[PDB]
Amino acid sequence: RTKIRQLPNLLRGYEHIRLSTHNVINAENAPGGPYKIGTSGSCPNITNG
Amino acid sequence: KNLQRLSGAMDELHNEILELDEKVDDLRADTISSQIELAVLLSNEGIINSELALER
Amino acid sequence: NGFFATMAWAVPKNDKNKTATNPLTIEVPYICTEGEDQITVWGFHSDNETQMAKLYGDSKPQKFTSSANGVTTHYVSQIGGFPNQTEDGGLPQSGRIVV
Amino acid sequence: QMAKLYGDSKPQKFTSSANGVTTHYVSQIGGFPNQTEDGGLPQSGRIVV
Ligand SMILES: *[C@@H]1O[C@H](CO)[C@@H](O[C@@H]2O[C@H](CO)[C@@H](O[C@@H]3O[C@H](CO)[C@@H](O)[C@H](O)[C@@H]3O)[C@H](O)[C@H]2NC(C)=O)[C@H](O)[C@H]1NC(C)=O
Ligand SMILES: *[C@@H]1O[C@H](CO)[C@@H](O[C@@H]2O[C@H](CO)[C@@H](O[C@@H]3O[C@H](CO)[C@@H](O)[C@H](O)[C@@H]3O)[C@H](O)[C@H]2NC(C)=O)[C@H](O)[C@H]1NC(C)=O
Ligand SMILES: *[C@@H]1O[C@H](CO)[C@@H](O[C@@H]2O[C@H](CO)[C@@H](O)[C@H](O)[C@H]2NC(C)=O)[C@H](O)[C@H]1NC(C)=O
Ligand SMILES: *[C@@H]1O[C@H](CO)[C@@H](O)[C@H](O)[C@H]1NC(C)=O
Ligand SMILES: *[C@@H]1O[C@H](CO)[C@@H](O)[C@H](O)[C@H]1NC(C)=O
Repeated sequence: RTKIRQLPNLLRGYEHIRLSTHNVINAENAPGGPYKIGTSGSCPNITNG
Repeated sequence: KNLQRLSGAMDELHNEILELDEKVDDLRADTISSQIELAVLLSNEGIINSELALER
Repeated sequence: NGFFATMAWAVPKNDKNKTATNPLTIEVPYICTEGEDQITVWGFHSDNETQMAKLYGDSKPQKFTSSANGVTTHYVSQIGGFPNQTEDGGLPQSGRIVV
Repeated sequence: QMAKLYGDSKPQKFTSSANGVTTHYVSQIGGFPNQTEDGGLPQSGRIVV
């Protein structure tokens, strides 16, 4: 339902790629009232959970 | 020069652009081929016509 | 009375639950074979302000969205007077159709 | 679940604009496609990226 599938092939096109550091925006302070940040199993991390 | 996929292409989204890419590739290969064929033809012409100096 | 083969004109039944809804979403199945491209034809219909409330439950404009493999489009309806009819079958109607 | 999580049952709408390129999205409320390419745990909701 979006073009998202090609994102890797897009990155591929470049010589130099890199995830960033930090964050382009604070989610909890965003407009619309304070937000708790959601997580879900099926997305485990270094630990688990 | 090399002739590879262009990098902003995107198979799903822009096909038309892509079709034109294909077009430019094919056209290139053709032209360059003709040029080569010519170079060879000329070269062979020289090699065969040169075959009379020893006489002199 | 008939319509285009290509599409069905969804008028909501009769008085009942007839009213305005928030956008409803729908999947369009693939239906064709092999390596065929499948071209889907769709659209919408608007009318008199009073005719709108007669037909569907709602006077205000309605809004529409199509998404197929990367290509997104968005539409919003006209309520009041439209362009003079053209290239049509010849009978005067108060409403028009976007396809 | 929608009314449990956020305050709202009806669909929500979204817009991205970056240097000339505009896109628009609108959510699905009822039943979605069977989950796929996912982490394997059943969830009632889905995600658009
Ligand atoms: C578009 O909306 C207009 C109103 O904004 C509707 O107008 C109605 O048009 C019909 C046909 O001209 C009129 O019907 C005729 O009325 C006379 C007298 O009542 C009657 O003698 C005839 O037998 C016939 O019914 C109707 O009165 C008129 N309404 C008003 C408010 O003037 C038109 O129907 C709408 N079109 C759509 C598709 O709904
Ligand atoms: C998606 O919405 C549905 C309702 O439309 C939610 O259904 C709920 O699903 C859970 C899991 O199947 C049911 O919980 C189980 O119920 C039994 C009996 O109450 C209890 O013995 C178990 O310990 C457990 O709680 C729950 O009853 C069912 N609700 C209804 C109305 O049938 C589902 O939770 C929703 N998902 C999301 C993510 O919110
Ligand atoms: C990996 O996941 C665990 C939970 O599965 C994360 O632990 C949570 O950490 C936050 C703060 O960062 C707490 O508010 C939660 O209470 C923690 N959960 C539990 C149950 O301990 C953990 O942070 C994740 N690891 C990393 C580094 O992201
Ligand atoms: C529509 O029809 C009316 C006559 O019924 C006419 O006066 C008007 O000029 C027409 N409008 C257009 C767009 O030609
Ligand atoms: C989704 O899963 C159910 C079984 O839980 C199955 O009956 C149905 O066919 C599946 N739908 C799809 C899209 O495959």
